[PDB]
This record gives sequence, structure tokens and C-alpha cells, in this order.
Amino acid sequence: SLATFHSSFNECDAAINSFEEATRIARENKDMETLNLIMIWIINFIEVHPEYANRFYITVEQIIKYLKNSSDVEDANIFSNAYKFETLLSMVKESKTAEVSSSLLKFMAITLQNVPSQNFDLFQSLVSYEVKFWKELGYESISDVYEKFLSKTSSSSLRNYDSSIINQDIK
Amino acid sequence: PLRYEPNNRDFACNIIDDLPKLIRFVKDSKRINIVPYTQPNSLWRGPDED
Repeated sequence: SLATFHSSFNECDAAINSFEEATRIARENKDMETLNLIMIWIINFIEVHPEYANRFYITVEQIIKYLKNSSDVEDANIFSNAYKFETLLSMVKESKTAEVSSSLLKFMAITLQNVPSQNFDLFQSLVSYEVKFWKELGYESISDVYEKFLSKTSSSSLRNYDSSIINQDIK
Repeated sequence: PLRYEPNNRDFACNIIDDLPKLIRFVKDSKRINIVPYTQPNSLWRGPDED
């Protein structure tokens, strides 16, 4: 939470130091379930600030490989989180569209299968990726349908509070 | 038979192939099963193994 708070004020580097000692504390508790929570926070932070990927002690690809084969039960939302990170990385890595479509397909199917209304954060993220994805392909007609589902001024956690105002201003 | 040879002047790339192929829902007596989608006339038009 303190790490989120620093990332909220763009402190970034101070948030980095805050996060490292969280890893050490998790090990002493020797509890597995919290490690999933700490790992999921990593990429969420790096999603906002991709320029910090090299500084972490674990590369982003290691997490995706780890969380894809995490388990078959007691995950629910982890796999939904897992694949969206792969989709974002796959887009940035300018991979072939066939793989990107498949990777987004996995995350789309898993997110909608469970309750999407309750998981409001991920559902918005799906819309943002899909709108972005289809806009890059040049089919605004598809993007037009999905953008009506994108929530404005909702923004997300750990990314400031006036970011929505700024984003609206840029358009 | 159509012969659509690759030409540099043809930039009309295809995206339907990149998109994953659809499937079908057919339910048997035991349960509801999942099969790959085939066009209704695709059985006599499909690419021959031969």
C-alpha cells in the first residue's frame, strides 16, 4: 500500500525500495498465497511504468511462465490477470497478429466466463486492450462498439488521481 | 481452381486467417459437446486429403 502510494505520486524510485523489503517479509511468513499477491502487484506496477522492467529482480517473462502453470484450482482471477500481461507484452513485442489474437482470446474468454461486473477493474482493462488492439489494426468500427463500454474518470489504482483529467485533456 | 500467386503490388493482406477459427455447439444424448466449426457445404468443398 505504501508502495502504491509512492507510485501514486510518481515517486517511482522510492516505491521501488519500498517493494523489495516486501519480498523478504513474504519469505519469512513462509505462506504461499501472499506470493501470488506480491507477484501480481509487480507487473501492475510495471504496466504503468514499463521503463522500470530492468530494475526488478525478476523479469516480466518469468512471471508469465510461472503464473500460467501456477495451479488448476484456488486461482479464479490469477489466470485472468496472467494472460492480459502476456497480451500487453505480445503487442509491445510486435509479435505476429495470429499469436496476439490468440493471447487476447485466452484472456477474453477467462475474464467473461466468471462475473465481469464484480471484477470491474479487469473488465475495464479488457476494453482498453481490445480498443487499442483493434484500433492498431485500423478497424474503428469494431473499436467504436467497445469504446462505449470504456469507463471514463474511473482510471485505476496506483496511478495518480488526476490522470483521468489529463487523459481527457490530451484528446 | 484459383491461382493467387504472391505479388508485391498486392498489399491486400488477410486477417481472417490470423483470427482463430470459430467452433460449433452440438449436444448429444449424453452431454453438450464442442466441435470445430465446418461450413454446411464445406464437407464436399473442403481441401481434399487426396
